Amino acid sequence: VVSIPINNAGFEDPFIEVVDDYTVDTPPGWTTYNPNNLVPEKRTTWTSNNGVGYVGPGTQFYNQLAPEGRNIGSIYLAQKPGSGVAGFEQILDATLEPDTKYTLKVDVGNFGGEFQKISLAGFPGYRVELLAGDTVLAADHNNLYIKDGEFKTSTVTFTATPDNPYLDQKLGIRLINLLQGTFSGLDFDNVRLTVEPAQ
Amino acid sequence: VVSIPINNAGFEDPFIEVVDDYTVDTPPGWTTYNPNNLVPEKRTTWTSNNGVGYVGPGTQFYNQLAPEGRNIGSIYLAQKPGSGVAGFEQILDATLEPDTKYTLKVDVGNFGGEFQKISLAGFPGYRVELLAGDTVLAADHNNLYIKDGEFKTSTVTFTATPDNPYLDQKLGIRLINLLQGTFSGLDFDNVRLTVEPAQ
Ligand SMILES: [Ca+2]
Ligand SMILES: [Ca+2]
Ligand SMILES: [Ca+2]
Ligand SMILES: [Ca+2]
Repeated sequence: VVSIPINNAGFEDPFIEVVDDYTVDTPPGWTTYNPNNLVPEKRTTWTSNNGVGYVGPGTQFYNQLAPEGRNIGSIYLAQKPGSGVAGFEQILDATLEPDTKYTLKVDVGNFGGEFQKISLAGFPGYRVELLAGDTVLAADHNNLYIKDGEFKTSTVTFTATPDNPYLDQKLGIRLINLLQGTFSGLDFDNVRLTVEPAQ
Repeated sequence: VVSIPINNAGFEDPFIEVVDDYTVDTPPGWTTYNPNNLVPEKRTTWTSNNGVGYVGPGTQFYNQLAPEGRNIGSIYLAQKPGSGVAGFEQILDATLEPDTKYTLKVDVGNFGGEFQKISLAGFPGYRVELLAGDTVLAADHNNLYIKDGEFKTSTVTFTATPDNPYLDQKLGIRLINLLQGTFSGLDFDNVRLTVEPAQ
C-alpha cells in the first residue's frame, strides 16, 4: 500500500490564526469545480465561495477539532437547492495504472451553529469523486449520514483492469457540495489516496 | 425494518424458458432511463437495449445462477464509451419520510463469455441511485469491483431529516450502465428497499 501525493491535502495552507476565521478564495493546490457557474471569480463572505477555515478549541462549528491539522476546506453555495453543484478539484501527476486498486478517503463535515443570526443546521449533501482524465471512475454520492457538528470519513474505491479505456490519463479528485438542502455549506479534510494490487 | 414494495423487483416477469435466452424490451414495471437518447424505442439483438434474461444451469455468463429467481435485468449499450448512460428507472408509490433511514440493495452482474464471436469480457461500470422526485438523494457510482462471471451486492443508504426539501415526493430507483468500458453490458437483480428509524 503506497500513498499518492496530493497538494495541500489537508487544506493546511494558508495558516489561519484566529478561532473560526476563514478565507473565501480557492485553496492553494486546488481549483474550483464550477460546472454550473454558481461560484463567482471574486468572492466575499456572503457570495457562494470556497476556502479554508481553522477548526480549533473555541469553535462553534463542531463537537471535535479538525480531522487533521488545524484547517478544513469549505464550500458555501448561496443559490437555492437544485441550482447545481460546485466544489474542489485537483488533478494529480499520477496516472491510472492497470491491475491496481485505488482507495480515496476524505473526511466530510456538516458544521453546525449560527452565523450572523443565520442557522447553520441542515446539510446540502456531498459527492466525492475519483477521476481519470475527464471520467468519474467511482464516486460516493451522499451515502453517509452526517449530523450537525460532526465529521465522517467517505471511502471511494476503484479497480483499473488492463482493458480500462482511461489508463495513462491523469488521476483527479473532486469534493462536491450537492446543494440538495440547507444550510447549504459543508467542509472536507484529510484527503488521502492509496494504491495496492487489485484483488 | 420494513420493506417498500417494488414492482418486478427481481425481473422475474416475463418468464423465460430457454437457457441464456433474453428479451430486448423494457421489463414490465420498469421504464427505460435514457437521458442521452442512446436506447431506441424499437430494439433488436444488436441495438442498444434493455430487457430480462434467464440465468440457470447451462449458462455461459456466470459462475453462479441468478441471485434471485430465474431472471436478471440487462442493459446493453452499443455506442462508444463516453457517449452517455442508460438503464432502468422505477418510481414507487412510497414517498420520502422524515427521520427515516433508507437502504437500497441490488445485485450487479458483470457477465462474461462470448456472443456471436464477440468477447463479453470487460465491464462498463454501474451506478445505483435512490431518488425522491427528480433528485438523486444517494448513489453508488461504481464502487464495487466485479469480475467477469460474478455478481456483487451494491448498498445505497440515505437518511432523510425533517428539514429535507424533498419530503413527500415519490421515491425512485435507477440502475445505470455507465458506458465507461467494454464489453459495454451489465445485469442487475434482486432490488430491495427497506426503511428504519434514523440513527
Ligand atoms: Ca486539515
Ligand atoms: Ca450544517
Ligand atoms: Ca431475479
Ligand atoms: Ca463482462
